[PDB]
Amino acid sequence: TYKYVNKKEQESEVDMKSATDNAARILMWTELIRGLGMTLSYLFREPATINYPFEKGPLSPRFRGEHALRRYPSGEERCIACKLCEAICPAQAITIEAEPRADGSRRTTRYDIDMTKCIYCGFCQEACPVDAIVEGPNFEFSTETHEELLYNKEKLLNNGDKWEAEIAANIQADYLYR
Amino acid sequence: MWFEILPGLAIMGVCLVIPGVSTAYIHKFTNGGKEKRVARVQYQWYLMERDRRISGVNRYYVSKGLENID
Amino acid sequence: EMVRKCDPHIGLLHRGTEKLIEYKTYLQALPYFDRLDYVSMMCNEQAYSIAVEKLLNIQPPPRAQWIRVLFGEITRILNHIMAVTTHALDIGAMTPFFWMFEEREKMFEFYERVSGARMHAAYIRPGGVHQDLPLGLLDDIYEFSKNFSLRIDEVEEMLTNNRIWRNRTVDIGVVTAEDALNYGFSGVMLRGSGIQWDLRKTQPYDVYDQVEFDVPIGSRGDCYDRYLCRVEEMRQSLRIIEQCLNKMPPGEIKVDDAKVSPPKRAEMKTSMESLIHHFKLYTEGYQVPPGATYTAIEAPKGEFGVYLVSDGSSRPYRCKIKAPGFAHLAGLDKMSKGHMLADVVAIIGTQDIVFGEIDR
Amino acid sequence: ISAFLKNAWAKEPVLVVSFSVWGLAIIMPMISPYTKYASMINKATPYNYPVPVRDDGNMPDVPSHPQDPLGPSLDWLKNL
Amino acid sequence: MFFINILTLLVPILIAMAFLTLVERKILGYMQLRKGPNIVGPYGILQPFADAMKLFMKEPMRPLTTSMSLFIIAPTLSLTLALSLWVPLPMPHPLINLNLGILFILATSSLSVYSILWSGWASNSKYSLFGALRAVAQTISYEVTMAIILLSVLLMNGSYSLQTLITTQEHMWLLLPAWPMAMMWFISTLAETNRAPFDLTEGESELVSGFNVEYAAGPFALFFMAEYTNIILMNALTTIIFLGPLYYINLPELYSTNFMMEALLLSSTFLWIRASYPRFRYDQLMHLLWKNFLPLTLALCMWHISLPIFTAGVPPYM
Amino acid sequence: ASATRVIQKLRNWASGQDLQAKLQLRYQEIAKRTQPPPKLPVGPSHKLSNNYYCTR
Amino acid sequence: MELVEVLKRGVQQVTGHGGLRGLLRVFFRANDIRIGTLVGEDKYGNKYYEDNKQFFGRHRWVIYTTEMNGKNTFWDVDGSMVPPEWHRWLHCMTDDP
Amino acid sequence: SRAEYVVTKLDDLINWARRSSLWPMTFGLACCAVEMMHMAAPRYDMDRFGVVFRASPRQADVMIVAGTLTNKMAPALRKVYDQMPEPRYVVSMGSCANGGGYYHYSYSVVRGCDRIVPVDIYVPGCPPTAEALLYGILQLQRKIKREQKLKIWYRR
Amino acid sequence: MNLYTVIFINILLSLTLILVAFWLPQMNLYSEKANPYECGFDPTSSARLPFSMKFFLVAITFLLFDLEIALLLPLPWAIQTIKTSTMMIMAFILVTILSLGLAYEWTQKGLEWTE
Ligand SMILES: CCCCCCCCCCCCCCCCCC(=O)OC[C@H](COP(=O)(O)OCCN)OC(=O)CCCCCCCCCCCCCCCCC
Ligand SMILES: CS(=O)(=O)C1CCN(c2cccc(Cn3cc(-c4nc(-c5ccc(OC(F)(F)F)cc5)no4)ccc3=O)c2)CC1
Ligand code: SF4
Ligand code: SF4
Ligand code: SF4
Repeated sequence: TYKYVNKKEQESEVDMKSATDNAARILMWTELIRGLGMTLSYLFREPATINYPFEKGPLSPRFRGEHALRRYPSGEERCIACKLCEAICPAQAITIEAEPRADGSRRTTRYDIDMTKCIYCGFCQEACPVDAIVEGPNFEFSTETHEELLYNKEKLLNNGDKWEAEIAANIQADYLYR
Repeated sequence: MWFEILPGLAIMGVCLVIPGVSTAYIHKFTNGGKEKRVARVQYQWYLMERDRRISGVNRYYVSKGLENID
Repeated sequence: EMVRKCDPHIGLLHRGTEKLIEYKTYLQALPYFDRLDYVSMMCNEQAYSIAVEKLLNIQPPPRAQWIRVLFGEITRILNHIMAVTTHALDIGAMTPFFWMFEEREKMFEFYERVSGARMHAAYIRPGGVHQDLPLGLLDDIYEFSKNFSLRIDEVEEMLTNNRIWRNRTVDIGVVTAEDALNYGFSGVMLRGSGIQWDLRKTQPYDVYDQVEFDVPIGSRGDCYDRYLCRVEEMRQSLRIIEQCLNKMPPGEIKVDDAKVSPPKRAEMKTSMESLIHHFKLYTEGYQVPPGATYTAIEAPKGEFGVYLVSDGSSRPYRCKIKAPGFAHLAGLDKMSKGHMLADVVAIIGTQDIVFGEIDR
Repeated sequence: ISAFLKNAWAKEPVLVVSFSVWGLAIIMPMISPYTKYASMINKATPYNYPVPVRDDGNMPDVPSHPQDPLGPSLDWLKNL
Repeated sequence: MFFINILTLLVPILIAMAFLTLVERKILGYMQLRKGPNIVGPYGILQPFADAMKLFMKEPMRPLTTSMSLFIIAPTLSLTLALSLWVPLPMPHPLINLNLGILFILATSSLSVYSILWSGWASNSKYSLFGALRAVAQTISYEVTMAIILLSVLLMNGSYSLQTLITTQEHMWLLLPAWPMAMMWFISTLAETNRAPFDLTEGESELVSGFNVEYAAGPFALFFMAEYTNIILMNALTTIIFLGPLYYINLPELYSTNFMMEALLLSSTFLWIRASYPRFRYDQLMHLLWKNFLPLTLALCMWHISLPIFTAGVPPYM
Repeated sequence: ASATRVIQKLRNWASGQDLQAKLQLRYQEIAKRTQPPPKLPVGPSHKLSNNYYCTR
Repeated sequence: MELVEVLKRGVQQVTGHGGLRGLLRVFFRANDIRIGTLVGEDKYGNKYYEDNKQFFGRHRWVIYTTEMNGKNTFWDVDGSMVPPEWHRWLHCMTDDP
Repeated sequence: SRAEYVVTKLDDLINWARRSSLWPMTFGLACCAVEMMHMAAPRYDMDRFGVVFRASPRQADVMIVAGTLTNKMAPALRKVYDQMPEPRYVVSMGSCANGGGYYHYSYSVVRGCDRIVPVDIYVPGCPPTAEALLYGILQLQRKIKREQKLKIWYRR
Repeated sequence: MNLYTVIFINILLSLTLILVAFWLPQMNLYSEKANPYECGFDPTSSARLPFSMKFFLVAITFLLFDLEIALLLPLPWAIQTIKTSTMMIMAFILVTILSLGLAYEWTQKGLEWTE
């Protein structure tokens, strides 16, 4: 179906009352007074402004911000160098080099992420079959230097050791929806 | 809320009141507790020069009454 | 200040998307369609997904389709907000921007809840959506939709019956229907001129044809009739969201074919076939049978289409994006004839121009 | 013609008002009984000195003193 | 003593310009559902000083294409005149009693346009020239109606002096007999200041900044403060002419108080209007002032020429 | 809601609408941030009989 | 009437922050003085408050401490001074402190 | 009354001004401009901090590179920056501006705005949450808090 | 003398501001900064070329209307005259002829801009 927005106008019938009403509208600026009234109403409303950085904007567990490599509760690393994360990373931001750890386990030596290439898409944490790489909630990690934004294994491991209390709970919340 | 605006309005109101009160009080202080005489036409200026002259000191606002005619 | 020629020099935001895509897989290429038109994201994801599904010969499930329509209309509202308010700003009115971006933020919250991102949610995917709705989201969408009409009314009160807005958007940027068809316009740039055309009623692409709504049509092909068309399309998007909320079916969200849509985590971690399929979909991808489509949808800007050529591989051989705004901007020199600078600003605005899709 | 005046009062009331006020400005002076008083007032003002005349002894209509009841009175202006 | 009076008239006007920028921002914010400056100081009473200090600490620009002489003179003149228009104002007693004060106002205002003209021409940039020509059009549009409105009002005051309006309104505002003229004068003062909906001289949506586009921190600050001072000036003019504060010779302080209240109201109305409306096209401004305001203005000038005659209400010459 | 029966009247008259019933702010009329756990369903191709991928 | 109650609320706000010294502390390092319940205090000194009668974005907030790992944070505060325990809460990802 | 103490306080004042009044420039290239807007919106009121978008570079103090920087646009960006008057700061917003991002390996993208202009602060994200861009603005505020220019002049 | 005093005080205030704006701050001048601004790219020409004017007729008319205003301004004094009928008639004739000229211009499309 369809409707008209500016064809409503029908044949012209005009009286003295209609003419006088249009004249008052044209001479006393009726329609503009109404915009003035709207802006006035907004002045006496509560502003939606939050007091950052004290009170902050809402978020959800699914928020995908800063990356971190997690561990099993034993302290062992979850990554096994399967390389799905870098195989799908559509920005080619991940870089991995694996090697048999002295104990024989399959682990990484290099795990680098150019956070100037990451598009923060989440494909790596939905590809990881061991829930090792995640995209944490932290977004307040700006820097004064480009180099600081080229994370390696130690940086991501430290982030994981810093946010686990939050990452784990957000996972526990969201992992049934996946 | 909207009442967070009254500080600036009050400041600017004080600042806009100051000029007139200042001008009035200064005119009174400088013209002998009187409003500064207005000279819109030459007659008023003539009157003021007359007053200036008759006043012992050349100042138009030193009014000389009946104490100075005998 | 009278304009005698407009020579738009696009390309300051060309990035080589259509080539990188050739160098990517399909999933690995999906986010480009979010990054193309960055105010109507879900619609681009939807077009891409529909094309890939056509080439795969699969059907997304009902719930996923209803969610796609829900968020498509939410994006229509987002984009019409942005269009109208930037139009006004570039014309002088500044408050509607601030009034409606507070609502844009709530809809970004919807995005973030369902995807994790406020703006570029790679949520719509070939086969459906990545992840089901979280409990308590439809209620919030209802609480937002039951009030949005009031904000549309406030804006209209500021603009519609205002003689200044009219003097700026009336008899301005006029387009005849035949010239529009020829120049290749689509959407509001076509309806404001009086053409009955909508790819949601003609050539429907989802549960559209199960949801009732009216198409707003203009008579004078001017910036005013297009602005009205956009407002009324927002209202009709509310009408559609009401139905999508009340009738949303139970079921799964992504095709139950684990050679296209990856399997759930709990099944990957206990089933061998599902683990294999996950591994392969996330490293290699899914092979798409050869062929070529041109799928188009009614994006809030107009007809957004993708011509997708496939070999028997996991990567596209060619993927061109047909952007509504290319031809709309090509028509600027014509629509600007006999007008001034400020009128040219108004005309740039009434086309709802975004350059991520024009230059891409 | 009434329909023309009406559609103008609806469409272009500014010119209607302009012509109406033009006509009223041109007419009302011909109408009012307080029009004669403008010149009488502007004449009553003593912007100059009322130079006196020499008493030739043949000016009965002329006064010898301001408060002598002779000459133009301003009562019509004291209660107007 | 006179220099102290100069100070008591000048420094408060500049402080009021600063806090007017403040009130502008905060009012527009609350209308736009936001707060406005509250961080820099208590509720933001230091943002203007921050802005000004920061500007007068920045590198100014001496471009290669500019006529530096006019480029530097124009802001000087703008500020000078913005501050000089405040001297003949009775609040209720002026610093300089002029018989032809209205004409002083008119001439100084019509002169403040040459700051914009010469700035935009000197800058030697296309957007600057566009702003200058738009100012030309704006003046050509409003200056005709300004003087006729003002004459029609003064034909019941009896003179061009600003201090006889006080005795004229001693009993009743001049808004009742002249509210049409008051409306037209309000919009024309809205235009005289290049203020929304007539912010065409610096229209950011068509001309990045207009005549300011090449100007930098210090001179730009001069231009800006001149604008926000002329705003208050024209509000004071409206509220001395058409609105009448209470004048009791033993109580001029009440006069200043009510004058200030009304001026604040009119300025807040200017800000309200900036927030509420889109921007004109500079041909439509001409069409307005020459097709709706000038005919009516002439009709009302004739009406107010006749009214003192068929009413015997001719005003006095002092 | 913090308004006080007078500002409300004023702004409802100025706007011409009953705003207090439709607010731009969210006061506890929203779903919580801590929901219970879900139990998602499964699609049709989760059977153990007459499910051969050569058919579907 | 109504003005009396709003003024009493304002007086509670002014007086309900320690004394004058604490009132000024909060007003000048947080730019807001509204009062709310206390939920907890982390080992770093950051206090977390709650007032559900305010609207969504404003019903939870923080008062960053003055010292955190040797940095004088009386004036120079940032959102990165919030540990994760309270991040998930403050950002309304959980209803559970 | 040591001149060094006086100079430290004067520099505190200088930085306070240049910091509490940061007028950026209306320079938005791609998606990230939307989050810039949203940071101008009620929830995050910029002017609340003293931030004001001026459209002329000759009046601006900082420029936020809010999106992808192509080779056809880099000359204009460098020109605008050059035309901004010292003191002038720069903020890279997003992953496109920092290192090209999702288009790093393209033939028409500069792999970082830091190649064309010098950058003070990098805001990561695609797009960065407006809250994050605000965090970056305040990080810049603090960096300005730590300029210590007049102390250097006095030590010379 | 006092008017001279005030106006010169304002001159000096403005000039002091400009001096301390041009000599206080640190500068770093170079051509790419001091060059004209044309939205990021280089000007294709000079801004000192003919910028056609489409309201030239309206400006010419504005001159004559300014003169008519100059002739209307002495009314506050002309109303203090004994010959009131003459002043009334002359003012009415003046304003009417002004309006008639404006109407002729309007009709002949002078107030409309060349396109
Ligand atoms: C016996 C009686 C004898 C006396 C004779 C007089 C009799 C009374 C006559 C009354 C006449 C009404 C007053 C005249 C003023 C209004 C003039 C006018 O109507 O102009 C209308 C003009 C055109 O409007 P438009 O809709 O485009 O129509 C175009 C024509 N087809 O559009 C406009 O001009 C208005 C648009 C301006 C927009 C700018 C923003 C306006 C802001 C509004 C603020 C209002 C606050 C007023 C404050 C005043 C306090 C001083
Ligand atoms: C989207 S919006 O609708 O929100 C939009 C509305 C408009 N808006 C706005 C309004 C007012 C001012 C500004 C900041 N601003 C300030 C100056 C400038 N100010 C002074 C100055 C000199 C002396 C002063 O006094 C003393 F220092 F004491 F002498 C005080 C000040 N010089 O330059 C120049 C340019 C500028 O943008 C911004 C916010 C945004
Ligand atoms: S979120 Fe996406 S772009 Fe970022 S590292 Fe993971 S896979 Fe790569
Ligand atoms: S997907 Fe997970 S386990 Fe595999 S390489 Fe990446 S981080 Fe390691
Ligand atoms: S970083 Fe992401 S959001 Fe920002 S401009 Fe690039 S693609 Fe768009």
